[PDB]
Amino acid sequence: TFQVVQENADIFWKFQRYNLIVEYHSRPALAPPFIIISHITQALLSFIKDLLERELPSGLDQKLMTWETVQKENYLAKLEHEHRESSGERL
Amino acid sequence: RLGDIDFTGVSRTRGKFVRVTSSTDPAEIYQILTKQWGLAPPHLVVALMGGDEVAQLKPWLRDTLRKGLVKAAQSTGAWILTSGLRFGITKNLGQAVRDHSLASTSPKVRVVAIGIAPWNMIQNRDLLLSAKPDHPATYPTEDLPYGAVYSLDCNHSHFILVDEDPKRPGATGEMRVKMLKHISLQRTGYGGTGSIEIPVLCLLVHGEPRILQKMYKNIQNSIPWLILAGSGGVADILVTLMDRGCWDADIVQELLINTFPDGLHSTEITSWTKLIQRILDHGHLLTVHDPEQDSELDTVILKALVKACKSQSQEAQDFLDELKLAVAWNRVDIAKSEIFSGDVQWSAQDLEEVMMEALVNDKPDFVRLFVDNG
Amino acid sequence: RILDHGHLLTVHDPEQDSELDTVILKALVKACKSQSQEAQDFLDELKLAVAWNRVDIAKSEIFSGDVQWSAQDLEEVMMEALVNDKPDFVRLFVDNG
Repeated sequence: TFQVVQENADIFWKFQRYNLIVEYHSRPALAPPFIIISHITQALLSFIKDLLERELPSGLDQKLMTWETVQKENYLAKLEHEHRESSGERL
Repeated sequence: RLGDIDFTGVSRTRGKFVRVTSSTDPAEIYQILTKQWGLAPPHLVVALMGGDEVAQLKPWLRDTLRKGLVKAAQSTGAWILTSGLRFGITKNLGQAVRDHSLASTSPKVRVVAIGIAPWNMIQNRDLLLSAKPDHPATYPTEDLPYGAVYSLDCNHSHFILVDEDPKRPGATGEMRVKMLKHISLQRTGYGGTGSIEIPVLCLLVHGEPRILQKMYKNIQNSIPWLILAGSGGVADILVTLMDRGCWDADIVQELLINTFPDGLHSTEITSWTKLIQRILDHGHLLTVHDPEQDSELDTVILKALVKACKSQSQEAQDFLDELKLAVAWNRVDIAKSEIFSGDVQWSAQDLEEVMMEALVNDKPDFVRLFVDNG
Repeated sequence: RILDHGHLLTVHDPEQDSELDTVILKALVKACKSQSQEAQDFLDELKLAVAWNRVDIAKSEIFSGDVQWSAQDLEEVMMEALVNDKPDFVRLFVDNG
Protein backbone atom coordinates (compact mmCIF):
# COMPACT_ATOMS: atom_id res chain seq x y z
CA THR A 1 0.00 0.00 0.00
CA PHE A 2 2.86 2.39 0.78
CA GLN A 3 4.51 1.69 -2.58
CA VAL A 4 1.24 2.19 -4.50
CA VAL A 5 -0.05 5.18 -2.53
CA GLN A 6 2.93 7.45 -1.82
CA GLU A 7 2.98 9.19 -5.21
CA ASN A 8 -0.74 10.03 -5.08
CA ALA A 9 -0.38 11.04 -1.43
CA ASP A 10 2.17 13.70 -2.37
CA ILE A 11 -0.17 15.27 -4.95
CA PHE A 12 -3.08 15.14 -2.51
CA TRP A 13 -0.88 16.84 0.08
CA LYS A 14 -0.13 19.68 -2.32
CA PHE A 15 -3.81 20.06 -3.20
CA GLN A 16 -4.72 20.21 0.50
CA ARG A 17 -1.82 22.60 1.16
CA TYR A 18 -3.43 25.11 -1.19
CA ASN A 19 -6.60 25.19 0.92
CA LEU A 20 -4.65 25.33 4.18
CA ILE A 21 -2.67 28.35 2.95
CA VAL A 22 -5.91 29.97 1.78
CA GLU A 23 -7.29 29.48 5.30
CA TYR A 24 -4.12 30.91 6.86
CA HIS A 25 -4.54 34.00 4.68
CA SER A 26 -7.54 35.32 6.64
CA ARG A 27 -6.57 33.84 10.01
CA PRO A 28 -5.72 36.57 12.55
CA ALA A 29 -2.02 36.77 13.38
CA LEU A 30 -2.65 36.23 17.11
CA ALA A 31 -2.62 32.64 18.40
CA PRO A 32 -5.14 31.53 21.08
CA PRO A 33 -5.97 32.38 23.83
CA PHE A 34 -4.89 35.86 22.69
CA ILE A 35 -7.01 35.51 19.53
CA ILE A 36 -9.92 37.03 21.52
CA ILE A 37 -8.29 40.46 21.14
CA SER A 38 -8.22 40.06 17.36
CA HIS A 39 -11.80 38.78 17.35
CA ILE A 40 -13.01 41.78 19.38
CA THR A 41 -11.09 44.13 17.08
CA GLN A 42 -12.62 42.50 14.00
CA ALA A 43 -16.13 42.72 15.46
CA LEU A 44 -15.64 46.38 16.38
CA LEU A 45 -14.30 47.17 12.90
CA SER A 46 -17.25 45.38 11.28
CA PHE A 47 -19.71 47.29 13.47
CA ILE A 48 -18.02 50.63 12.77
CA LYS A 49 -17.42 49.96 9.06
CA ASP A 50 -5.55 39.64 -0.55
CA LEU A 51 -2.38 38.56 -2.34
CA LEU A 52 -4.31 35.68 -3.91
CA GLU A 53 -7.47 36.29 -5.95
CA ARG A 54 -6.63 39.86 -6.97
CA GLU A 55 -8.31 42.09 -9.55
CA LEU A 56 -6.14 43.87 -12.11
CA PRO A 57 -6.60 47.07 -14.13
CA SER A 58 -8.18 46.81 -17.56
CA GLY A 59 -4.96 47.44 -19.48
CA LEU A 60 -2.95 44.90 -17.51
CA ASP A 61 -5.81 42.39 -17.69
CA GLN A 62 -5.97 42.71 -21.48
CA LYS A 63 -2.18 42.44 -21.71
CA LEU A 64 -2.18 39.23 -19.68
CA MET A 65 -5.05 37.82 -21.74
CA THR A 66 -3.14 38.46 -24.98
CA TRP A 67 0.01 36.98 -23.44
CA GLU A 68 -1.96 33.86 -22.47
CA THR A 69 -3.31 33.61 -26.01
CA VAL A 70 0.19 33.93 -27.47
CA GLN A 71 1.55 31.27 -25.12
CA LYS A 72 -1.35 28.97 -26.02
CA GLU A 73 -0.62 29.46 -29.72
CA ASN A 74 3.06 28.69 -29.12
CA TYR A 75 2.18 25.55 -27.14
CA LEU A 76 -0.18 24.30 -29.85
CA ALA A 77 2.41 25.03 -32.54
CA LYS A 78 5.00 23.07 -30.56
CA LEU A 79 2.62 20.12 -30.22
CA GLU A 80 1.85 20.15 -33.94
CA HIS A 81 5.54 20.42 -34.86
CA GLU A 82 6.43 17.52 -32.57
CA HIS A 83 3.64 15.55 -34.21
CA ARG A 84 5.00 16.24 -37.71
CA GLU A 85 8.54 15.18 -36.73
CA SER A 86 7.38 11.98 -35.02
CA SER A 87 8.68 8.69 -36.37
CA GLY A 88 5.21 7.34 -37.13
CA GLU A 89 4.13 10.44 -39.04
CA ARG A 90 7.38 10.39 -41.01
CA LEU A 91 6.83 6.71 -41.85
CA ARG B 1 2.28 69.08 -37.65
CA LEU B 2 2.97 66.73 -34.74
CA GLY B 3 0.19 65.33 -32.57
CA ASP B 4 -0.91 62.32 -30.55
CA ILE B 5 -4.00 60.13 -30.86
CA ASP B 6 -5.82 58.47 -27.95
CA PHE B 7 -7.93 55.76 -29.58
CA THR B 8 -11.17 55.05 -27.73
CA GLY B 9 -13.07 51.78 -28.03
CA VAL B 10 -12.64 48.14 -27.05
CA SER B 11 -8.95 48.71 -26.25
CA ARG B 12 -7.70 52.17 -25.27
CA THR B 13 -4.31 52.86 -26.85
CA ARG B 14 -2.13 55.88 -27.59
CA GLY B 15 -0.73 56.53 -31.06
CA LYS B 16 1.41 59.23 -32.64
CA PHE B 17 1.09 60.73 -36.12
CA VAL B 18 2.45 63.49 -38.34
CA ARG B 19 0.89 65.27 -41.31
CA VAL B 20 3.16 65.66 -44.33
CA THR B 21 3.01 66.72 -47.97
CA SER B 22 4.20 64.72 -50.97
CA SER B 23 6.89 67.32 -51.81
CA THR B 24 8.80 66.85 -48.54
CA ASP B 25 12.19 65.18 -48.34
CA PRO B 26 11.93 61.68 -46.80
CA ALA B 27 15.09 62.41 -44.80
CA GLU B 28 13.15 64.78 -42.53
CA ILE B 29 10.47 62.16 -41.86
CA TYR B 30 13.10 59.51 -41.15
CA GLN B 31 14.85 61.89 -38.75
CA ILE B 32 11.58 62.68 -36.96
CA LEU B 33 10.81 58.95 -36.70
CA THR B 34 14.24 58.16 -35.27
CA LYS B 35 14.54 61.11 -32.88
CA GLN B 36 11.20 62.74 -32.04
CA TRP B 37 9.30 59.47 -31.59
CA GLY B 38 12.28 57.55 -30.19
CA LEU B 39 12.12 54.71 -32.72
CA ALA B 40 15.43 52.89 -33.05
CA PRO B 41 16.63 52.30 -36.63
CA PRO B 42 15.00 49.04 -37.74
CA HIS B 43 16.92 45.87 -38.46
CA LEU B 44 14.34 44.90 -41.11
CA VAL B 45 11.67 46.78 -43.07
CA VAL B 46 8.76 44.87 -44.60
CA ALA B 47 6.38 47.02 -46.66
CA LEU B 48 2.91 45.79 -47.61
CA MET B 49 1.76 46.74 -51.12
CA GLY B 50 -1.70 45.23 -51.25
CA GLY B 51 -4.72 44.03 -49.35
CA ASP B 52 -6.79 47.12 -50.22
CA GLU B 53 -8.74 45.27 -52.92
CA VAL B 54 -12.34 44.18 -52.36
CA ALA B 55 -11.32 40.52 -52.40
CA GLN B 56 -9.55 39.59 -49.16
CA LEU B 57 -7.31 36.72 -48.14
CA LYS B 58 -8.75 33.55 -46.68
CA PRO B 59 -8.51 33.50 -42.86
CA TRP B 60 -6.12 30.53 -42.95
CA LEU B 61 -3.69 32.22 -45.35
CA ARG B 62 -4.09 35.54 -43.52
CA ASP B 63 -3.20 33.88 -40.21
CA THR B 64 -0.27 32.03 -41.78
CA LEU B 65 1.10 35.24 -43.28
CA ARG B 66 0.71 37.24 -40.07
CA LYS B 67 2.30 34.50 -37.95
CA GLY B 68 5.21 34.12 -40.36
CA LEU B 69 5.82 37.86 -40.53
CA VAL B 70 5.64 38.32 -36.75
CA LYS B 71 7.88 35.30 -36.11
CA ALA B 72 10.47 36.57 -38.60
CA ALA B 73 10.33 40.11 -37.20
CA GLN B 74 10.40 39.27 -33.48
CA SER B 75 14.05 38.14 -33.54
CA THR B 76 15.25 41.73 -34.10
CA GLY B 77 13.68 45.17 -34.20
CA ALA B 78 11.66 45.37 -37.41
CA TRP B 79 9.28 47.87 -39.02
CA ILE B 80 6.17 46.82 -40.94
CA LEU B 81 5.19 49.60 -43.36
CA THR B 82 1.46 49.38 -44.11
CA SER B 83 -1.29 51.82 -45.02
CA GLY B 84 -2.55 52.74 -41.57
CA LEU B 85 -6.21 52.10 -42.40
CA ARG B 86 -8.44 49.70 -40.47
CA PHE B 87 -9.27 47.39 -43.37
CA GLY B 88 -8.19 44.18 -45.05
CA ILE B 89 -4.88 42.47 -44.38
CA THR B 90 -3.58 45.67 -42.76
CA LYS B 91 -6.08 45.52 -39.89
CA ASN B 92 -5.26 41.92 -38.99
CA LEU B 93 -1.52 42.47 -39.45
CA GLY B 94 -1.65 45.42 -37.06
CA GLN B 95 -3.69 43.30 -34.66
CA ALA B 96 -0.99 40.61 -34.75
CA VAL B 97 1.74 43.23 -34.27
CA ARG B 98 -0.01 44.66 -31.21
CA ASP B 99 -0.67 41.17 -29.84
CA HIS B 100 3.05 40.41 -30.12
CA SER B 101 3.91 43.76 -28.52
CA LEU B 102 1.66 43.11 -25.52
CA ALA B 103 2.99 39.56 -25.07
CA SER B 104 6.63 40.59 -25.63
CA THR B 105 8.50 39.98 -22.38
CA SER B 106 11.58 41.64 -23.93
CA PRO B 107 10.95 45.31 -24.84
CA LYS B 108 14.51 45.78 -26.12
CA VAL B 109 13.45 44.43 -29.54
CA ARG B 110 10.24 46.06 -30.76
CA VAL B 111 8.12 45.34 -33.83
CA VAL B 112 6.57 48.65 -34.93
CA ALA B 113 3.76 48.96 -37.48
CA ILE B 114 4.17 52.32 -39.24
CA GLY B 115 1.16 53.67 -41.09
CA ILE B 116 1.55 55.65 -44.31
CA ALA B 117 -2.01 56.60 -45.17
CA PRO B 118 -3.46 59.18 -47.57
CA TRP B 119 -5.32 62.11 -46.04
CA ASN B 120 -8.25 61.53 -48.42
CA MET B 121 -8.81 58.01 -47.03
CA ILE B 122 -9.11 59.08 -43.37
CA GLN B 123 -12.50 58.95 -41.64
CA ASN B 124 -13.18 61.60 -38.98
CA ARG B 125 -10.02 63.50 -39.92
CA ASP B 126 -11.45 66.62 -38.25
CA LEU B 127 -11.47 64.75 -34.93
CA LEU B 128 -7.67 64.42 -35.02
CA LEU B 129 -7.25 67.81 -36.74
CA SER B 130 -7.12 69.39 -33.27
CA ALA B 131 -3.96 67.49 -32.24
CA LYS B 132 -3.28 69.50 -29.10
CA PRO B 133 0.26 68.72 -27.85
CA ASP B 134 -0.90 68.91 -24.23
CA HIS B 135 -4.13 66.93 -24.79
CA PRO B 136 -3.97 64.17 -27.43
CA ALA B 137 -6.84 64.15 -29.89
CA THR B 138 -9.64 61.66 -29.24
CA TYR B 139 -10.38 59.35 -32.17
CA PRO B 140 -13.19 56.77 -32.43
CA THR B 141 -12.53 53.37 -33.99
CA GLU B 142 -15.14 52.23 -36.52
CA ASP B 143 -14.96 49.10 -38.69
CA LEU B 144 -16.25 50.63 -41.91
CA PRO B 145 -17.07 48.55 -45.01
CA TYR B 146 -14.97 48.66 -48.18
CA GLY B 147 -16.41 51.89 -49.60
CA ALA B 148 -13.77 54.54 -50.20
CA VAL B 149 -13.05 55.94 -46.70
CA TYR B 150 -11.52 54.09 -43.74
CA SER B 151 -10.68 54.75 -40.11
CA LEU B 152 -7.19 54.83 -38.63
CA ASP B 153 -6.24 51.48 -37.13
CA CYS B 154 -5.80 51.60 -33.36
CA ASN B 155 -3.16 48.84 -33.45
CA HIS B 156 -0.70 50.91 -35.52
CA SER B 157 1.65 52.73 -33.17
CA HIS B 158 2.78 55.53 -35.51
CA PHE B 159 1.26 57.16 -38.58
CA ILE B 160 2.45 59.12 -41.62
CA LEU B 161 -0.57 61.05 -42.93
CA VAL B 162 0.35 62.24 -46.44
CA ASP B 163 -1.70 64.93 -48.16
CA GLU B 164 -3.02 64.19 -51.65
CA ASP B 165 -0.92 65.85 -54.34
CA PRO B 166 -2.99 68.11 -56.64
CA LYS B 167 -0.88 67.02 -59.63
CA ARG B 168 -1.55 63.27 -59.63
CA PRO B 169 -3.63 60.91 -57.44
CA GLY B 170 -0.58 58.87 -56.48
CA ALA B 171 1.04 60.92 -53.73
CA THR B 172 0.90 58.11 -51.17
CA GLY B 173 2.58 55.64 -53.53
CA GLU B 174 5.35 58.09 -54.38
CA MET B 175 5.89 58.82 -50.69
CA ARG B 176 6.04 55.09 -49.92
CA VAL B 177 8.57 54.48 -52.70
CA LYS B 178 10.76 57.43 -51.69
CA MET B 179 10.62 56.42 -48.02
CA LEU B 180 11.61 52.84 -48.82
CA LYS B 181 14.51 54.06 -50.95
CA HIS B 182 15.70 56.45 -48.23
CA ILE B 183 15.43 53.80 -45.50
CA SER B 184 17.36 51.33 -47.67
CA LEU B 185 20.34 53.73 -47.57
CA GLN B 186 20.66 53.95 -43.76
CA ARG B 187 22.54 52.05 -41.05
CA THR B 188 20.66 49.73 -38.71
CA GLY B 189 22.77 50.69 -35.69
CA TYR B 190 23.24 53.95 -33.83
CA GLY B 191 26.79 54.23 -35.18
CA GLY B 192 28.33 52.96 -38.39
CA THR B 193 30.75 50.66 -36.57
CA GLY B 194 28.77 47.46 -35.98
CA SER B 195 25.80 48.40 -38.15
CA ILE B 196 24.45 46.94 -41.39
CA GLU B 197 22.66 48.64 -44.24
CA ILE B 198 18.96 48.44 -43.40
CA PRO B 199 17.33 45.53 -45.29
CA VAL B 200 14.26 46.99 -46.99
CA LEU B 201 11.85 44.41 -48.40
CA CYS B 202 8.44 44.64 -50.06
CA LEU B 203 5.56 42.18 -49.80
CA LEU B 204 2.80 41.93 -52.42
CA VAL B 205 -0.66 40.72 -51.37
CA HIS B 206 -3.32 40.57 -54.12
CA GLY B 207 -2.15 43.63 -55.99
CA GLU B 208 -4.18 45.57 -58.53
CA PRO B 209 -2.84 46.56 -61.97
CA ARG B 210 -2.80 50.19 -60.77
CA ILE B 211 0.19 49.55 -58.47
CA LEU B 212 2.34 48.07 -61.23
CA GLN B 213 4.04 51.43 -61.88
CA LYS B 214 4.92 51.82 -58.19
CA MET B 215 6.17 48.23 -58.03
CA TYR B 216 8.39 48.79 -61.06
CA LYS B 217 9.70 52.03 -59.54
CA ASN B 218 10.56 50.15 -56.35
CA ILE B 219 12.30 47.44 -58.39
CA GLN B 220 14.26 50.18 -60.16
CA ASN B 221 15.26 51.36 -56.69
CA SER B 222 16.73 47.85 -56.20
CA ILE B 223 14.69 46.59 -53.24
CA PRO B 224 13.58 42.92 -53.23
CA TRP B 225 9.96 41.84 -53.56
CA LEU B 226 8.13 38.85 -52.09
CA ILE B 227 5.07 37.43 -53.86
CA LEU B 228 2.46 35.32 -52.09
CA ALA B 229 1.62 32.21 -54.09
CA GLY B 230 -2.08 32.30 -53.23
CA SER B 231 -2.73 36.02 -52.85
CA GLY B 232 -5.09 36.41 -55.80
CA GLY B 233 -4.34 39.58 -57.76
CA VAL B 234 -1.22 40.47 -59.73
CA ALA B 235 0.60 38.15 -57.32
CA ASP B 236 -1.12 35.16 -58.95
CA ILE B 237 -0.08 36.48 -62.37
CA LEU B 238 3.54 36.76 -61.25
CA VAL B 239 3.66 33.32 -59.60
CA THR B 240 2.10 31.72 -62.69
CA LEU B 241 4.67 33.49 -64.88
CA MET B 242 7.47 32.23 -62.61
CA ASP B 243 6.08 28.70 -62.88
CA ARG B 244 6.02 29.07 -66.67
CA GLY B 245 9.71 29.96 -66.76
CA CYS B 246 9.33 32.41 -69.64
CA TRP B 247 7.01 35.35 -70.30
CA ASP B 248 5.33 36.21 -73.61
CA ALA B 249 3.24 39.25 -74.49
CA ASP B 250 0.28 37.12 -75.60
CA ILE B 251 0.63 34.92 -72.51
CA VAL B 252 0.78 37.83 -70.06
CA GLN B 253 -2.13 39.54 -71.83
CA GLU B 254 -4.23 36.37 -71.59
CA LEU B 255 -3.44 35.89 -67.90
CA LEU B 256 -4.16 39.55 -67.16
CA ILE B 257 -7.50 39.32 -68.98
CA ASN B 258 -8.46 36.10 -67.19
CA THR B 259 -7.47 37.38 -63.74
CA PHE B 260 -8.92 40.89 -64.26
CA PRO B 261 -11.87 40.62 -66.67
CA ASP B 262 -13.23 44.00 -65.55
CA GLY B 263 -10.26 45.96 -66.91
CA LEU B 264 -10.44 46.02 -70.72
CA HIS B 265 -8.53 49.02 -72.11
CA SER B 266 -6.11 48.57 -75.00
CA THR B 267 -3.71 51.31 -73.87
CA GLU B 268 -3.95 50.19 -70.24
CA ILE B 269 -3.50 46.53 -71.20
CA THR B 270 -0.43 47.35 -73.30
CA SER B 271 1.07 49.50 -70.53
CA TRP B 272 0.51 46.77 -67.94
CA THR B 273 1.98 44.14 -70.27
CA LYS B 274 5.10 46.25 -70.80
CA LEU B 275 5.37 46.92 -67.05
CA ILE B 276 5.04 43.21 -66.24
CA GLN B 277 7.65 42.29 -68.86
CA ARG B 278 10.09 44.88 -67.50
CA ILE B 279 9.45 43.69 -63.93
CA LEU B 280 10.10 40.05 -64.87
CA ASP B 281 13.22 41.18 -66.75
CA HIS B 282 14.91 41.70 -63.38
CA GLY B 283 13.83 38.46 -61.71
CA HIS B 284 16.56 38.33 -59.08
CA LEU B 285 14.64 40.95 -57.08
CA LEU B 286 11.50 38.78 -57.28
CA THR B 287 10.93 35.83 -54.95
CA VAL B 288 7.86 33.64 -54.43
CA HIS B 289 6.64 32.72 -50.94
CA ASP B 290 4.34 29.68 -50.86
CA PRO B 291 2.82 29.39 -47.35
CA GLU B 292 1.38 25.97 -48.25
CA GLN B 293 4.88 24.68 -49.09
CA ASP B 294 7.50 26.67 -47.17
CA SER B 295 5.63 28.55 -44.40
CA GLU B 296 9.01 29.90 -43.19
CA LEU B 297 8.98 33.60 -44.03
CA ASP B 298 12.36 34.35 -42.45
CA THR B 299 14.07 31.75 -44.65
CA VAL B 300 12.49 33.18 -47.80
CA ILE B 301 13.39 36.74 -46.78
CA LEU B 302 17.00 35.72 -46.20
CA LYS B 303 17.09 33.84 -49.51
CA ALA B 304 15.75 36.85 -51.40
CA LEU B 305 18.24 39.23 -49.76
CA VAL B 306 21.21 36.93 -50.37
CA LYS B 307 20.07 36.38 -53.97
CA ALA B 308 19.96 40.14 -54.54
CA CYS B 309 23.39 40.58 -52.93
CA LYS B 310 24.90 37.74 -54.99
CA SER B 311 23.48 39.23 -58.19
CA GLN B 312 24.89 42.62 -57.19
CA SER B 313 28.52 41.57 -56.69
CA GLN B 314 30.89 38.81 -55.61
CA GLU B 315 32.99 40.70 -53.04
CA ALA B 316 33.10 39.36 -49.49
CA GLN B 317 32.49 42.78 -47.91
CA ASP B 318 29.23 43.07 -49.86
CA PHE B 319 27.92 39.79 -48.43
CA LEU B 320 28.65 41.03 -44.90
CA ASP B 321 25.20 42.48 -44.15
CA GLU B 322 23.38 39.34 -45.31
CA LEU B 323 25.74 37.18 -43.25
CA LYS B 324 25.12 39.32 -40.16
CA LEU B 325 21.35 39.11 -40.68
CA ALA B 326 21.64 35.33 -41.03
CA VAL B 327 23.59 35.32 -37.77
CA ALA B 328 20.78 37.29 -36.11
CA TRP B 329 18.23 34.64 -37.19
CA ASN B 330 20.15 31.40 -36.49
CA ARG B 331 19.89 30.38 -40.15
CA VAL B 332 23.18 28.49 -40.21
CA ASP B 333 21.87 26.15 -42.92
CA ILE B 334 20.92 29.01 -45.24
CA ALA B 335 24.22 30.80 -44.63
CA LYS B 336 26.22 27.62 -45.29
CA SER B 337 24.23 26.88 -48.45
CA GLU B 338 24.37 30.39 -49.94
CA ILE B 339 27.08 32.69 -48.54
CA PHE B 340 29.78 30.14 -47.68
CA SER B 341 29.67 28.13 -50.93
CA GLY B 342 32.87 28.28 -52.95
CA ASP B 343 32.39 31.53 -54.84
CA VAL B 344 33.21 34.01 -52.05
CA GLN B 345 36.68 34.14 -50.53
CA TRP B 346 36.72 34.71 -46.77
CA SER B 347 39.63 36.18 -44.81
CA ALA B 348 39.94 36.32 -41.03
CA GLN B 349 39.87 40.12 -41.01
CA ASP B 350 36.63 40.03 -43.00
CA LEU B 351 35.06 37.52 -40.60
CA GLU B 352 36.26 39.07 -37.32
CA GLU B 353 33.25 41.37 -36.86
CA VAL B 354 30.73 38.68 -37.78
CA MET B 355 32.53 36.33 -35.38
CA MET B 356 32.09 38.94 -32.65
CA GLU B 357 28.39 39.28 -33.48
CA ALA B 358 27.79 35.52 -33.48
CA LEU B 359 29.77 35.06 -30.25
CA VAL B 360 28.01 37.82 -28.30
CA ASN B 361 24.50 36.83 -29.42
CA ASP B 362 24.96 33.15 -28.41
CA LYS B 363 25.01 31.54 -31.87
CA PRO B 364 27.13 28.39 -31.44
CA ASP B 365 26.40 27.06 -34.95
CA PHE B 366 27.73 30.23 -36.55
CA VAL B 367 30.74 30.15 -34.21
CA ARG B 368 31.50 26.63 -35.45
CA LEU B 369 30.98 27.70 -39.07
CA PHE B 370 33.30 30.71 -38.78
CA VAL B 371 36.02 28.78 -36.94
CA ASP B 372 35.81 26.15 -39.70
CA ASN B 373 36.03 28.89 -42.37
CA GLY B 374 39.33 30.62 -41.51
CA ARG C 1 -21.35 8.59 -77.07
CA ILE C 2 -21.14 7.38 -73.46
CA LEU C 3 -17.39 8.01 -73.31
CA ASP C 4 -17.97 11.41 -74.91
CA HIS C 5 -19.36 12.61 -71.57
CA GLY C 6 -16.66 11.15 -69.31
CA HIS C 7 -17.23 13.46 -66.34
CA LEU C 8 -20.29 11.38 -65.42
CA LEU C 9 -18.15 8.21 -65.52
CA THR C 10 -15.92 7.18 -62.62
CA VAL C 11 -13.96 3.98 -62.03
CA HIS C 12 -14.00 2.21 -58.65
CA ASP C 13 -11.10 -0.20 -58.13
CA PRO C 14 -11.74 -2.24 -54.95
CA GLU C 15 -8.22 -3.67 -55.14
CA GLN C 16 -6.73 -0.15 -55.07
CA ASP C 17 -9.15 2.25 -53.35
CA SER C 18 -11.70 0.07 -51.49
CA GLU C 19 -13.31 3.29 -50.17
CA LEU C 20 -16.66 3.54 -51.94
CA ASP C 21 -17.78 6.68 -50.10
CA THR C 22 -14.70 8.59 -51.26
CA VAL C 23 -15.24 7.55 -54.88
CA ILE C 24 -18.95 8.45 -54.70
CA LEU C 25 -18.11 11.89 -53.32
CA LYS C 26 -15.42 12.38 -55.97
CA ALA C 27 -17.83 11.47 -58.77
CA LEU C 28 -20.54 13.78 -57.44
CA VAL C 29 -18.16 16.71 -56.96
CA LYS C 30 -16.69 16.09 -60.43
CA ALA C 31 -20.16 16.23 -61.97
CA CYS C 32 -21.00 19.40 -60.02
CA LYS C 33 -17.72 21.07 -61.01
CA SER C 34 -18.30 20.20 -64.66
CA GLN C 35 -21.84 21.60 -64.38
CA SER C 36 -20.94 25.06 -63.07
CA GLN C 37 -18.55 27.13 -60.96
CA GLU C 38 -21.05 28.91 -58.68
CA ALA C 39 -20.70 28.43 -54.93
CA GLN C 40 -24.41 27.75 -54.41
CA ASP C 41 -24.19 24.83 -56.84
CA PHE C 42 -21.40 23.18 -54.83
CA LEU C 43 -23.53 23.43 -51.67
CA ASP C 44 -25.13 19.98 -51.86
CA GLU C 45 -21.81 18.21 -52.43
CA LEU C 46 -20.26 20.14 -49.54
CA LYS C 47 -23.14 19.17 -47.25
CA LEU C 48 -22.82 15.52 -48.27
CA ALA C 49 -19.08 15.68 -47.58
CA VAL C 50 -19.92 17.13 -44.16
CA ALA C 51 -22.26 14.20 -43.53
CA TRP C 52 -19.44 11.72 -44.27
CA ASN C 53 -16.48 13.37 -42.45
CA ARG C 54 -14.54 13.62 -45.72
CA VAL C 55 -12.69 16.79 -44.78
CA ASP C 56 -9.72 15.79 -46.96
CA ILE C 57 -11.87 15.32 -50.06
CA ALA C 58 -13.75 18.57 -49.43
CA LYS C 59 -10.51 20.51 -48.93
CA SER C 60 -8.96 18.97 -52.06
CA GLU C 61 -11.95 19.49 -54.37
CA ILE C 62 -14.53 22.05 -53.21
CA PHE C 63 -12.29 24.49 -51.31
CA SER C 64 -9.50 24.76 -53.91
CA GLY C 65 -9.09 28.23 -55.38
CA ASP C 66 -11.74 28.18 -58.10
CA VAL C 67 -14.86 28.69 -55.96
CA GLN C 68 -15.37 31.90 -54.01
CA TRP C 69 -16.92 31.41 -50.57
CA SER C 70 -18.84 34.06 -48.64
CA ALA C 71 -19.97 33.81 -45.02
CA GLN C 72 -23.65 33.91 -46.00
CA ASP C 73 -23.04 31.00 -48.38
CA LEU C 74 -21.26 28.98 -45.67
CA GLU C 75 -23.61 29.75 -42.76
CA GLU C 76 -25.97 26.81 -43.38
CA VAL C 77 -23.13 24.34 -43.95
CA MET C 78 -21.49 25.66 -40.78
CA MET C 79 -24.74 24.93 -38.93
CA GLU C 80 -24.85 21.42 -40.37
CA ALA C 81 -21.23 20.66 -39.48
CA LEU C 82 -21.63 22.12 -35.99
CA VAL C 83 -24.81 20.22 -35.12
CA ASN C 84 -23.57 16.87 -36.46
CA ASP C 85 -20.29 17.01 -34.47
CA LYS C 86 -17.82 17.50 -37.34
CA PRO C 87 -14.89 19.40 -35.79
CA ASP C 88 -12.69 19.13 -38.89
CA PHE C 89 -15.32 20.82 -41.04
CA VAL C 90 -15.85 23.44 -38.33
CA ARG C 91 -12.12 24.22 -38.48
CA LEU C 92 -12.21 24.30 -42.28
CA PHE C 93 -15.18 26.68 -42.44
CA VAL C 94 -13.79 29.00 -39.77
CA ASP C 95 -10.53 29.09 -41.74
CA ASN C 96 -12.47 29.82 -44.96
CA GLY C 97 -14.35 33.03 -44.09
